[PDB]
Amino acid sequence: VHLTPEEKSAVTALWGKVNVDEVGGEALGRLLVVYPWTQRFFESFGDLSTPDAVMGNPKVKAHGKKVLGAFSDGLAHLDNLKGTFATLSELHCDKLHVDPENFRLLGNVLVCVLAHHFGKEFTPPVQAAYQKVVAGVANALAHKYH
Amino acid sequence: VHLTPEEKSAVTALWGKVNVDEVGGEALGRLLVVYPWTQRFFESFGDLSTPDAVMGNPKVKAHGKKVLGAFSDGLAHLDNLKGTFATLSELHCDKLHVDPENFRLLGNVLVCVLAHHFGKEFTPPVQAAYQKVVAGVANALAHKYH
Amino acid sequence: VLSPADKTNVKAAWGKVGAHAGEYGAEALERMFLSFPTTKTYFPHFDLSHGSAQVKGHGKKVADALTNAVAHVDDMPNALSALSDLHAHKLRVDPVNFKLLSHCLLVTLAAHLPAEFTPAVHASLDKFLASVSTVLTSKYR
Amino acid sequence: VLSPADKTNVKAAWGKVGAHAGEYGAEALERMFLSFPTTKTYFPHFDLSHGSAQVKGHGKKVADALTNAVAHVDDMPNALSALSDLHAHKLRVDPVNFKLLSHCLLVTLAAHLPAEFTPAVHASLDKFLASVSTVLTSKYR
Ligand code: HEM
Ligand code: HEM
Ligand code: HEM
Ligand code: HEM
Repeated sequence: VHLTPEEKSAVTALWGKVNVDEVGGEALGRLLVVYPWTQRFFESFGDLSTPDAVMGNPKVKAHGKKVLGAFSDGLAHLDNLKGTFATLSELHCDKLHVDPENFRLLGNVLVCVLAHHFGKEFTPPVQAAYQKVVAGVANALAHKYH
Repeated sequence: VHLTPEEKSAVTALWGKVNVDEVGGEALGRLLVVYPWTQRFFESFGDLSTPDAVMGNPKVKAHGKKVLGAFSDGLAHLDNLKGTFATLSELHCDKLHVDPENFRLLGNVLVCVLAHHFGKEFTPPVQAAYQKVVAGVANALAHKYH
Repeated sequence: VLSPADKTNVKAAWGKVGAHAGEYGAEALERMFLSFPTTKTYFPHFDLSHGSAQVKGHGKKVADALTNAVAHVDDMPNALSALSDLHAHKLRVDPVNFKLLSHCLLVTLAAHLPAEFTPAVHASLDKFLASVSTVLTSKYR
Repeated sequence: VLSPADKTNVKAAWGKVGAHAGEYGAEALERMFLSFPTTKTYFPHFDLSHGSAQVKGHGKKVADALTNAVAHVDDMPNALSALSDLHAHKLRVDPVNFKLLSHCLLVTLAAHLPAEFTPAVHASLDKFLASVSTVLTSKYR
């Protein structure tokens, strides 16, 4: 099962209610800084060493917007997660072979940057709901191994 | 998604092809011995300290047969896992509050005792398939938290 | 196991935390139980509902224990050995829930200090909380 | 960090392992890649199919490194510090996959020695492999 319809509506409503622009790119920069060995997967991006060049990297902010749009699709079409996360799941499993706790690190650092960008607009129900939706995203994105 | 129909058939076929009796009770004894702090959840069983009294415990071998029958139901009705794991999931979440890596420990020690009880009847495809079915069992048994 | 630069950064940010240590520990346990409900077996006699006073009290206690770990920054297993004993033997707590509470505390710290929570001090404090969990898993009785 | 009794037990069982060390490391990597396919990024140039000879060779190498850790039983981080350096810095390997391979090796050891794999020696060898993963996560460069 999953959450309440009211709390899943709160999930998509407050994710629409973020400042929709750079939260993904800042989450990428935060992930790569606070865990510096995740960029073994991201060596092809070039600018991955210093945080300032990370924020200036068009590849980093483009990957942030790409993850942001993927989250937008996965939360708009929240009913069928495993239908929406199909090509991304195939890529992450077969081509990328990402170790499945890196999705744990990324989901938790996204939770940290959303807490940073809200403060008083981040109810701990909204935090637990967001932890659940990114756990469901990480499961639907790591299932073709299995 | 899930496995091949042929490999899920191999899962239920070889689980029917185990010596069906005491593999669950031996897995319980092995779990409680190789991890001695899981029995914080199992303090009510009495005989939980020495392995010999564990194997002699009617509560331990009864819980082994109960887990064995639950696995029998969850692998016979393998299509609807979350329908079969309903009362057990409610118990494990609400009443028991089992930390979700203890299901990881139990699934992996069951894999160890099935490897012990087969040897040459344990193909590493069958091992990976069994790891997947006990990960699905552990997910369907830890989902009412979420 | 840090630089003097980011050690200076975390002691300055922890001074900015300051007398909100009890409040931040209260909200850390609040978000802890609301987020990872497997952990409520370890606090059964409390009233597991919205904003409990004993939850706030124990959050104050745990937060100031982490302030003691801050004040003994390079001596962290020496400082936390008694609690490692208590947790791994007395209460028998699974040793990655310390990492769970550590990241939850980082979420509430970023929620409460967003005009200071740079990714640099974020990385420093994440390594610090990794270390606190690391010295509570070395179950030195 | 063991008793002399179960240390004697694991060195006797490891002598029973013996010259099947290369074979057991081969099957351990076989079951490793077949079971946790996230790990095949760390061995890309190999032929990730049924029974590869270089997989068997590297399994022999890793198994005998664990035999060196057996021969240096109480000196395990001292023995494995160079590999900890290699893995955490050169190859940049996530540090719980050592626990993954440790349990997979226990599965193949129980598969191959079922007339010796008592729960007692099982618990001893599980604590041992926990220790090997523990000293490979302390990334002492
Ligand atoms: C948790 C949710 C995640 C989402 C929604 C996501 C989504 C995406 C997207 C949209 C792309 C771009 C595909 C393309 O442009 O063709 C991508 C590629 C990639 N992802 Fe992620 N990803 C996630 C997690 C991760 C994690 C945790 C890692 C760990 C390092 C990772 C590593 C990569 C890499 C290396 C690429 C290739 C870069 C590229 O194609 O430009 N992803 N992923
Ligand atoms: C992985 C598959 C598991 C299955 C299929 C399973 C199944 C069961 C079953 C059939 C019962 C008996 C319910 C009753 O008789 O009313 C039970 C109870 C219980 N389970 Fe498990 N369980 C699993 C995992 C675990 C784990 C990992 C733990 C960790 C300690 C655990 C702890 C308990 C406890 C403490 C009880 C209560 C004892 C009792 O009711 O007699 N279970 N579970
Ligand atoms: C991460 C760093 C942590 C620190 C510094 C810490 C600190 C403390 C301290 C100082 C006490 C003693 C309170 C007293 O005097 O009664 C305590 C008790 C306790 N801790 Fe924590 N703790 C930490 C993490 C955790 C976690 C994650 C749990 C998970 C549930 C936990 C469970 C407990 C429990 C059950 C008690 C006993 C509470 C009581 O009996 O009143 N601790 N802890
Ligand atoms: C658990 C104990 C482990 C031990 C004792 C061990 C031992 C070793 C040794 C001795 C080498 C050097 C081989 C050479 O001389 O080229 C090596 C290399 C390597 N290890 Fe392991 N290893 C362990 C676990 C792992 C795990 C779980 C992985 C996960 C994928 C891993 C990944 C690698 C890789 C990628 C190499 C480089 C292989 C090459 O370049 O040929 N190791 N390991």
